[PDB]
Amino acid sequence: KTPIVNRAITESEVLAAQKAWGEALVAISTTYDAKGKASAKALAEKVIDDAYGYQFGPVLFKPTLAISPRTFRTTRAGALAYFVGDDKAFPEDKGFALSSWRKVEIKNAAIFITGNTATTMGNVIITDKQGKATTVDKTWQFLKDDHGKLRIITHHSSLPYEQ
Amino acid sequence: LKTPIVNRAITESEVLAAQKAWGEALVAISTTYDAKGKASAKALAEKVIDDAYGYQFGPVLFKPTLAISPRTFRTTRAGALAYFVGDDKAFPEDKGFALSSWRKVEIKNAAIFITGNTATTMGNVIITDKQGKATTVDKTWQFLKDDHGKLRIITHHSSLPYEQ
Amino acid sequence: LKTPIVNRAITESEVLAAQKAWGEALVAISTTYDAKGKASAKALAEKVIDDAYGYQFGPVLFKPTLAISPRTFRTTRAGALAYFVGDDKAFPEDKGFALSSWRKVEIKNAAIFITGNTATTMGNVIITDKQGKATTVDKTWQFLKDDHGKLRIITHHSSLPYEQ
Amino acid sequence: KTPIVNRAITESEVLAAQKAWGEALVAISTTYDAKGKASAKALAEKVIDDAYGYQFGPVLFKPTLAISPRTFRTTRAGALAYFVGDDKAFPEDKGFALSSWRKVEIKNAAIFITGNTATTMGNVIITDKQGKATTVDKTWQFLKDDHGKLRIITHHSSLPYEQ
Repeated sequence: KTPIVNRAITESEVLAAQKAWGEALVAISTTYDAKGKASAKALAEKVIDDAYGYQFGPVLFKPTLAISPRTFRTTRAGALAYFVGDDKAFPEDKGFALSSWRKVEIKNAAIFITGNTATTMGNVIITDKQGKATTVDKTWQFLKDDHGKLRIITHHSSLPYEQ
Repeated sequence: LKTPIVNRAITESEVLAAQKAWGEALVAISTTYDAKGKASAKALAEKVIDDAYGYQFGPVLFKPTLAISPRTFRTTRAGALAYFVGDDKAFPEDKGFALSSWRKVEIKNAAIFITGNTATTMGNVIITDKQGKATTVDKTWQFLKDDHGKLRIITHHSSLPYEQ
Repeated sequence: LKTPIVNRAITESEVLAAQKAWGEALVAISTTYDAKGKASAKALAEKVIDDAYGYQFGPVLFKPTLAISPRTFRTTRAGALAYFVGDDKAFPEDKGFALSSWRKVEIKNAAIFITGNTATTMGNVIITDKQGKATTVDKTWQFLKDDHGKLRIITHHSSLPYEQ
Repeated sequence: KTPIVNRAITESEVLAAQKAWGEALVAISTTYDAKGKASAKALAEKVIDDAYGYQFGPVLFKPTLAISPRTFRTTRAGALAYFVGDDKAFPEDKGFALSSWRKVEIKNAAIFITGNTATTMGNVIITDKQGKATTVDKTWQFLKDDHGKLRIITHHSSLPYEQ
């Protein structure tokens, strides 16, 4: 067979990358419940380095609940603080992944594969141990890096507008 | 003499001009309404959405600030037009966002990412009306440089900044 | 139902179809000459170069097998047309490469590289004429997927394989 | 100022990358003349790893003088053998950089910047210590890697056709 490099992104990789984020989120919440804040922040570090692209510079991360002075988490620390708190630089961050998440559903409205990047926009539904679901409007942009792994370079999350 | 060169990549200069042009279009739609009525404003918005968005390519990932849950995502040109100027019983909740007598637009980017052929910005946009009332949104834009060298919006996530 | 999806990336399937279509065009130009004359063949090549090359975007990086040093690089549609069908005193050395009664085309890729929106192939192409004489070239192609989803040749380096 | 990642390629980087290849070629030829085959093959290794993209898989390298059975050097070894010989797997390769090169001129006919890759086509003129110039028709494709460095992923070189 002919040797082929493939920097492009398929629809399959996009949907895997998206699922992988949910696995990562639940793993943090799960770890927090069983092993406490220490192991879970350790976990979330390997997650953010794996799933995000703070390697390349700023990530365009606007988290659902971030507040005016630190709305955009362009730093690896900004993301980790959103996910697990415990960073006096983000006083208002209690740790979004610490809410005992157990299930994540991705509901895409549209996907745009623009060469070696891909963008999804849709809903994400995260449900906890007691069944309380939360719903965000979400835009993800993945970049396929030199090693063939998708990396989050844009992450805009917002609470659905209501009346 | 100069080497002939085709350049499909986007430059920072191109991105910033594109954000600027959007704001200029927004105020043009609002200003045409106040000065010429719904018809002339709706007509301008059609040319605007056709010029600055990429619906030609397929869906645009447009999630507007104040769209409601059955029609959160405006993947259709008619969804984008309806959000801006209302007047479409297919989108009954749409009063016409661009009709609020807007007069100034301010782009404060927090980060820019040029993926080569595309470019994403994320930051704040601050629009202010005839009487000086300012609205701030958190916005993510994605611009594609088309075969003709024009940047088009293929992604547009707007949201009210979270509070309390 | 299916998620609406815009796909600007090139797939291996798309690349191979594109190489195949070029060979099919080549034999169509040669076969139209033998069966209809220069005029009909030149007319076909115009549609061919317009369909399969990307001169619309600017220069195409076309270096043909047997072009000579003042006009080595055919960056112009007229250069590409002249190389294929001659008949252009602007390119006096051009007898019309596609007029040699070609009948079969074989693509043997050595490597394929999909850069996302574009794709490059490098390998051999073996074209054979009405009487069974085969010519082998070392070819590099670059295909761009245009806003309409059609792969276009923006790079085309052909060369005689080196000997002794 | 606003933080910005820039995977794109500029015209300036293309022309720098091209010059850098020539520097690399002359460095090998120069080293060979003063320090022999050992230091120069060592040099050419760091060059091919630096300038080429055999990291990502096959490079589309068709060298000027490669012969029918091994026309395409899709392997790091294939390139090194073209440049400095000394590899029983490429018997016919005497080492193209071993010819005491001193000057390299790049004469571009066209450049195509297709996002985060760029393609040049033109002439290259390489002249040796005695002034004997050699002229190739050359196509280069550069990929800007996760670290911002251009890498050769396509390299088609051919002797100009004559009568």
